[PDB]
Amino acid sequence: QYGSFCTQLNRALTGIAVEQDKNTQEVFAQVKQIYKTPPIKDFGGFNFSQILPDPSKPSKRSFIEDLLFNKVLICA
Amino acid sequence: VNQNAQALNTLVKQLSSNFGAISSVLNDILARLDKVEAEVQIDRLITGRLQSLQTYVTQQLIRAAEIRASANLAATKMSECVLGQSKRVDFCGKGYHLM
Amino acid sequence: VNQNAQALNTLVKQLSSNFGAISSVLNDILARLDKVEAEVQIDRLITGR
Amino acid sequence: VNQNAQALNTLVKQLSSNFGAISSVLNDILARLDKVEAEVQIDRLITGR
Amino acid sequence: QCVNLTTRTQLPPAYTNSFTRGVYYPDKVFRSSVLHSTQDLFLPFFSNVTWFHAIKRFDNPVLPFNDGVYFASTEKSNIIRGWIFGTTLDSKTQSLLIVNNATNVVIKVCEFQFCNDPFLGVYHKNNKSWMESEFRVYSSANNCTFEYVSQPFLMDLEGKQGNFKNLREFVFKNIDGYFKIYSKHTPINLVRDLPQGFSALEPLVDLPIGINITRFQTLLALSSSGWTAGAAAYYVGYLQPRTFLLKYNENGTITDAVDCALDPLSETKCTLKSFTVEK
Amino acid sequence: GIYQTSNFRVQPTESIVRFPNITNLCPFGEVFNATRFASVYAWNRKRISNCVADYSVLYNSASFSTFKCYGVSPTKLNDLCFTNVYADSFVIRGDEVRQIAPGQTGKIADYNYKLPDDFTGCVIAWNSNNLDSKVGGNYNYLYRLFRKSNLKPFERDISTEIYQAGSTPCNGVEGFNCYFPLQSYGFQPTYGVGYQPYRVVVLSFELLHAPATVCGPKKSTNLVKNKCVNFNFNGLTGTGVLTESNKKFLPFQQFGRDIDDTTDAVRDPQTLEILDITPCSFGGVSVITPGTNTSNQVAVLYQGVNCTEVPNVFQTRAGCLIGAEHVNNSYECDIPIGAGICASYQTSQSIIAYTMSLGAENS
Ligand SMILES: *[C@@H]1O[C@H](CO)[C@@H](O)[C@H](O)[C@H]1NC(C)=O
Ligand SMILES: *[C@@H]1O[C@H](CO)[C@@H](O)[C@H](O)[C@H]1NC(C)=O
Ligand SMILES: *[C@@H]1O[C@H](CO)[C@@H](O)[C@H](O)[C@H]1NC(C)=O
Ligand SMILES: *[C@@H]1O[C@H](CO)[C@@H](O)[C@H](O)[C@H]1NC(C)=O
Ligand SMILES: *[C@@H]1O[C@H](CO)[C@@H](O)[C@H](O)[C@H]1NC(C)=O
Ligand SMILES: *[C@@H]1O[C@H](CO)[C@@H](O)[C@H](O)[C@H]1NC(C)=O
Ligand SMILES: *[C@@H]1O[C@H](CO)[C@@H](O)[C@H](O)[C@H]1NC(C)=O
Ligand SMILES: *[C@@]1(*)O[C@H](CO)[C@@H](O)[C@H](O)[C@H]1NC(C)=O
Repeated sequence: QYGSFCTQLNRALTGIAVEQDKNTQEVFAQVKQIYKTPPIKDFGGFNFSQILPDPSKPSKRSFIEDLLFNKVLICA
Repeated sequence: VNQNAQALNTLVKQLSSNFGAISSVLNDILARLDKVEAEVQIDRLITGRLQSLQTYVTQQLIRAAEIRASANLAATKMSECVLGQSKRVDFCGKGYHLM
Repeated sequence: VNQNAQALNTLVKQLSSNFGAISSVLNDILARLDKVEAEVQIDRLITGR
Repeated sequence: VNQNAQALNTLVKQLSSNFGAISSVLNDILARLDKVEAEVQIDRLITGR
Repeated sequence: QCVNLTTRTQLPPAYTNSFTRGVYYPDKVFRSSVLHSTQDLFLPFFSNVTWFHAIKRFDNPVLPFNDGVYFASTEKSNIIRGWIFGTTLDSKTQSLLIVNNATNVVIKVCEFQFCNDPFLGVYHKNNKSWMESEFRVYSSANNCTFEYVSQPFLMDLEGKQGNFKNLREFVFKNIDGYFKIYSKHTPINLVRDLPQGFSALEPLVDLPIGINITRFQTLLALSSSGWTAGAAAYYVGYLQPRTFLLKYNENGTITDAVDCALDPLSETKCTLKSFTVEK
Repeated sequence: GIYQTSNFRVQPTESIVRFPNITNLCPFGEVFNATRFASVYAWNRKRISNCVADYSVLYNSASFSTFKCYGVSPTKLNDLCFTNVYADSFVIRGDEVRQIAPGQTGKIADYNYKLPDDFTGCVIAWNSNNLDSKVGGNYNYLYRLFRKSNLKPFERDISTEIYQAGSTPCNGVEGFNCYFPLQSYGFQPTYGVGYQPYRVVVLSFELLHAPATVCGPKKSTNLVKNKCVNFNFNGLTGTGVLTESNKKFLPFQQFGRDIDDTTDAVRDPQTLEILDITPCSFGGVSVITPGTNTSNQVAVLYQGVNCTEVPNVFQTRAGCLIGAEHVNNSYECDIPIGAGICASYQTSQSIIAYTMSLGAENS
């Protein structure tokens, strides 16, 4: 009887979800070609070891990334 | 995450309020009362839970507009700060900015 | 433009919902009942709309 | 300042409306009806305020 | 058949700090690793519980009964044997009698003609046998509205140990025309102090009474003016309506409890539904 | 695009109605057919427990006069199970039987006998002019007239203390403004309706605070497992699958909640097995489609539903996607499925689903 409340709520929530996807897309996809750092690391004397992606790892997260990831029920 | 997950907890908890009816279990009044008189009770829950769901949706729209203003201030810092050198004082960092 | 025009369609269409009453026209429940007891039906439309 | 002070003023006035009940004094419905069925009136006020 | 007794060391009662004791499972449903908040009759935390002796010394007051009672006895040979409950205790109301025979408990919700100072006479005969020859508890039972007998458990009734292991706690409630008994037992290697620490209370039995209990007095076994009895002491605390928060473990045992009206920090814990309040 | 439609759910298979162990019949006939009824101020109270009830024979009979149920419906008392029943019997003047219903005012509803606002039992009254009414005066039926204050629900009062009406203290058994608070009625065969006596019984009953005690038809069936079915273990309807559970249930334990509000794992009557209840599989379908100006073949995404349990399947972390083949090639995203999977329509021609390619590589 109450009419089209259900459709209204579903539209609102779906819009929120799509907006979130667009948010991440817009923040990160600023570059069109994925580059690759050379195996040589003669950067003048700057040790970029921590931030560059960590090869010997499951994923490509570097040290700082994994530290942050560690820093930061559902079935019901 | 804490603020987000603190809403669904309130939402699901709302399924334990009678809103004036005789019982908050929707399979109870259906299996205790007749057909004609039950809707008097069953209607009260709808008008309650509907309000419960409407409030949760509205809050999200407001909260999702706070983030939308931080995914635009990040998609900007990611442009001047990273892909260039910014002279906007105190935008990228604190002091004269390098990279 | 599409987004705004979508709101009014739902808004106007909502005028055709019983909300628990016995019609969706105020006169339909005003030309079929007296005044002292038909306020209950009109009560259910006001809060609904 | 004007816009904010306009919100509270409207808010307080909403304590003087019947919302369909008999009166807007919560110490009045009690002192005119019996306990068992005067609950219905008080329920309208709560859903109102 | 009732003999008055005055072989008593006339002393006033004692006071003790009931630290964190007296938490009982309110609802029969099962939980796990959740922090439920409830409101019911409990024993308020850190209360002044009244302490009596029972060895020389002979304490047997008749104490008022309201909002149930938390009765906790540290007992060697558990000389205590039963309780009476009622309003007049003189065959004018339905009196409750929970005599615990060594064989089993017997529950008599019957109008009873008690004595003026009744006491179980289980006969000072120190020849390894104490044949009871004194039913000095009541005189007549015209009526009997309820007659229940539990499983024939035979509990220990001897010992003179220096560190009384046996601590037995009971909580008695009377609501909705129903009498509720929850109880628990523990071995405690302490001597006199009510054991600090936390525990639970396994429900014993809920039965129908429909009677107006307002007064009660314990019962204990025992010649009249001369006897040999094991050391015992017992504590009485008065319950109260209150609001608590609990912490059921994965097993389902109540692990910890938190008050809601003791002190401000308890109120903040109760509001946050959390046991650790951050700055 | 990808649209969302038609939330699905699996359907129940059969029923299970296993009630407590069978026992003997309830003695309600004894309560109604009792030779002597009492008066209102001393209403007769009885408890009913631990027996198989039967309300069809109670109801269908014309042996009763008026019948009103205030919490339940007479057609299906023969399904519920109750914690306990209370039967209250007395006899009242007919005109005042209307005050038995809760929340009213009246001499038999203010000063002697009450009901609460939350009543659940059923009221049954029956005319007994033939037996109760006596020619010589059956005035053993007394009833309260005055009370110092109204009494609370089910607060029986038997006191016959002489009530004081005025300022002077009430002395002796009688005096000015001193009254005996009990009055006898008038019941004779010459009387008509409104003044005939009526035997009135109230059957209150209360739920769920203990293991169920009073029930009706048994028809215990089975305890089948891993099958979406209905159940009625003690008067707790629902739907879901069942299995043995390893939860630690102390002797007095059933009806787990375990997080928020749900009727989680429970035991059963007639046996002691700690079962479990998890609802049948459900999720939201979604339809992937190229524009209808291009084709009419589509795919379907069953969200959060293991492909194996759904009844060109390719399970993706999102859900069971059926209708498209997984190429090893990496193209741009056209119809975003999710979790790093994107569909498209390619050349014969068909709908494909692949892994997204974040642009190209350029060292
Ligand atoms: C316990 O009693 C003593 C003496 O009356 C008193 O000083 C103290 O404050 C009381 N404590 C409690 C818990 O009321
Ligand atoms: C129970 O105890 C009483 C008092 O000691 C005694 O008279 C009676 O015989 C005992 N009954 C049983 C079953 O031992
Ligand atoms: C309690 O549960 C834990 C985890 O399931 C288990 O390891 C432990 O043995 C259980 N203890 C008892 C006695 O139930
Ligand atoms: C009822 O009890 C009997 C005896 O314990 C048992 O065999 C039976 O399975 C139980 N359930 C029935 C038959 O309803
Ligand atoms: C009274 O007894 C008669 C004969 O046994 C029976 O038919 C009738 O149903 C009984 N009435 C009740 C329900 O008390
Ligand atoms: C689907 O179910 C099967 C068993 O029938 C299981 O092996 C498989 O892992 C499940 N799908 C998952 C968890 O991805
Ligand atoms: C391509 O994907 C399919 C399905 O995952 C897989 O069976 C096949 O081995 C893959 N082939 C290559 C070239 O990796
Ligand atoms: C015992 O029951 C009879 C029943 O007629 C009653 O008259 C008597 O007063 C009762 N005695 C007590 C002490 O309750």
